Amino acid sequence: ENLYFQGVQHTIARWVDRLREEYADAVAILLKGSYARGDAATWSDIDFDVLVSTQDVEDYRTWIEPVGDRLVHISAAVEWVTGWERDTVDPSSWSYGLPTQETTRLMWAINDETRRRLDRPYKTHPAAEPEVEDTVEALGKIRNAIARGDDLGVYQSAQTVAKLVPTLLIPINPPVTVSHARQAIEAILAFPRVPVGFAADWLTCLGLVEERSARSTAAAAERMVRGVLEMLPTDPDLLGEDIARLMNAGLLEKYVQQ
Amino acid sequence: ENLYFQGVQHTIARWVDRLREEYADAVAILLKGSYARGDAATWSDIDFDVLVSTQDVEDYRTWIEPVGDRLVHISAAVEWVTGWERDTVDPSSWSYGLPTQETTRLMWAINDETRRRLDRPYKTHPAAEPEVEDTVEALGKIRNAIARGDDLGVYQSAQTVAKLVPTLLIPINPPVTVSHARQAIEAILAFPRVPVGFAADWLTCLGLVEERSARSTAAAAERMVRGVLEMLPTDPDLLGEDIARLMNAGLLEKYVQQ
Repeated sequence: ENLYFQGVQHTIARWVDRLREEYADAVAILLKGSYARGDAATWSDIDFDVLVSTQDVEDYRTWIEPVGDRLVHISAAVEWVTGWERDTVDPSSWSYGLPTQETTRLMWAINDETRRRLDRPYKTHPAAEPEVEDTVEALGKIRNAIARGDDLGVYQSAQTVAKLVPTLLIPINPPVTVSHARQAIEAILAFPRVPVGFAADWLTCLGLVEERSARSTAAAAERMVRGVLEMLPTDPDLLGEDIARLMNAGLLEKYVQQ
Repeated sequence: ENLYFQGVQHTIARWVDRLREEYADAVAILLKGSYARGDAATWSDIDFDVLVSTQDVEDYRTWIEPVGDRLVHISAAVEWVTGWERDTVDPSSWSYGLPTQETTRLMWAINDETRRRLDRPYKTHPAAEPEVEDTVEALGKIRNAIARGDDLGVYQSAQTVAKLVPTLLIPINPPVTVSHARQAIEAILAFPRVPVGFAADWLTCLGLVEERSARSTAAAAERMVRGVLEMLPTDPDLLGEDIARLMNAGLLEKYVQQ
């Protein structure tokens, strides 16, 4: 409803001043999340970052505030400005390893130098590093769980495989970044260079499907892992020295197939 | 098979001495995971922590080694001893937030003082803090996804709810005993103080089930979140000051129910 969303827009404007007046050490206030992206819906939160000059500060504030006859959830992450700026070097936790553009809309800054540095459309994060070993380890756990008839073990370790395989596909696919978790699913399903079965198998292993069995899930995991390992260049800086050597020696393949 | 597992036992002993030779700065070597617990199976890896006296070493080694007519996957996490000891203060990433007893079997140490300090049956890790706000946010995302007919969005955000709920239940349940990820599932399913429908609903939301729909998943998430929230004590030390105040004011309930 237009009145609700106009109301939220007004709440956002009011909150900028409220945050300034509460945090004397604030140097910048940025809108984040759904309302920063322009894709919010009824239950979306209003998210702010409040960057302060006070070192090693890290608090999380929550409000629940009336907008007409509704209540909206407001969150503010209060953080040392420098620590906030530095986390651009760390991969996001929510993108299945994909590099991200964490949407930022600067609402207020204390001075010209700060405002210039922080008036950007997003903060970037790099891709997570490939985890070949942990992928293979998880496939072994799936095999063990099948052998002992432990369906939950198969489902759980298949989720591990599904969380790690995108780290392996990222380097061999065209570059893609995402701004939120739901889009990470879209981007990964869209990868053009993937092993046989991938799109369907990835959802099966991640446990984002209507129906599956332990047998069908293990088979999906097998296809993904066997498939992706065949598609990687033997680059020791990308995959690890031991891993690249084991691949060239034919040992990784022999281990998987024995 | 007996012959294989006997061979693995001999391999483990041999490898500890190989690692001692390779890492002249080693002070302790510990066996981890399934072979340390004594519950290994065919595809289990031999996992070592190699603790060294050199600061800021952090390497991950992999070997694939013959044991009779099979190949076994061996791993070694090579880490500064002090860094490894210190991480007992950090929650585990693999336990859905539950405190852990990370199994360790000391296979060698450089002197008796190091043995006295490090020869323990496990290294503990504390529970992750309750995340009330993020749980509510995820439920909101489920609602938004239902509203737009995005089944994958429902399944994805229901996983978020499921990953966060055990953190809420920890403080109202007796302490749990968890040494590996599969046992974390067993412990959570066994929590005595839980809302109606919990064990089934938790598996449904995590995705670890044979059959579900967007409708049934959302209904499970609603039951679980509403159920857990009404069981939480409104303790600011536990949940955070704002969250406790909002719950006491009835605002969180009003928000969820509106």
